[PDB]
Amino acid sequence: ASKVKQDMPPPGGYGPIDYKRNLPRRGLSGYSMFAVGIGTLLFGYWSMMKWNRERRRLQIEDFEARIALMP
Amino acid sequence: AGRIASFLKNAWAKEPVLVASFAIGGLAIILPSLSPYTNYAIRINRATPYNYPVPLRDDGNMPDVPSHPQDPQGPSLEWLKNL
Ligand SMILES: CCCCCCCC/C=C\CCCCCCCC(=O)O[C@H](COC(=O)CCCCCCC/C=C/CCCCCCCC)COP(=O)(O)OCCN
Repeated sequence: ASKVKQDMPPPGGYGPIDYKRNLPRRGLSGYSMFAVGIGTLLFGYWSMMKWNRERRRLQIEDFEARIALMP
Repeated sequence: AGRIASFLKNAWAKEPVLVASFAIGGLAIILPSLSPYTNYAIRINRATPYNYPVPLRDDGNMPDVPSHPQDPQGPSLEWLKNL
């Protein structure tokens, strides 16, 4: 006298299954990104300004060495 | 006063690339005319000795011309090393 055994869902039911789209925001604001970009640009401009002025002075020194050696 | 603001808003909403290009180009045009460092750049370019400085024949009444490179007379580059 064996009872019926068959593939059935568990008593109660199965757990919920997600189906809706899940695309989070995961980002900053436009103002923040623009601000960081401009800040990086300004820092780079300042550094290159100092470096290029120093390079101009070094080139002047090299040219003076050449001038002293020319005669 | 009110039309230009709406036009700029529409342009920023629709063509941000063109707005950025026009802003950057306008800044490139205007800013050099309002900067005190343009004269300094001209002076730096003038300070570079590409050719030999030919000496002058001492005629006897040129006080401002130096007789030695280390003499106090002549152009000074002290403004440059502090820049
Ligand atoms: C003052 C200095 C100017 C000179 C420097 C400029 C540097 C280079 C930039 C110019 C390069 C040539 C650009 C070509 C012009 C494009 C004209 C055009 O036809 O654009 C239209 C669109 O219309 C427009 O012209 C865009 C809006 C208006 C132009 C952009 C804004 C104008 C200037 C804004 C910046 C000014 C200063 C910033 C203000 C700061 C806030 C106070 C294209 O649309 P479609 O191809 O038909 O699209 C089809 C698909 N839907």
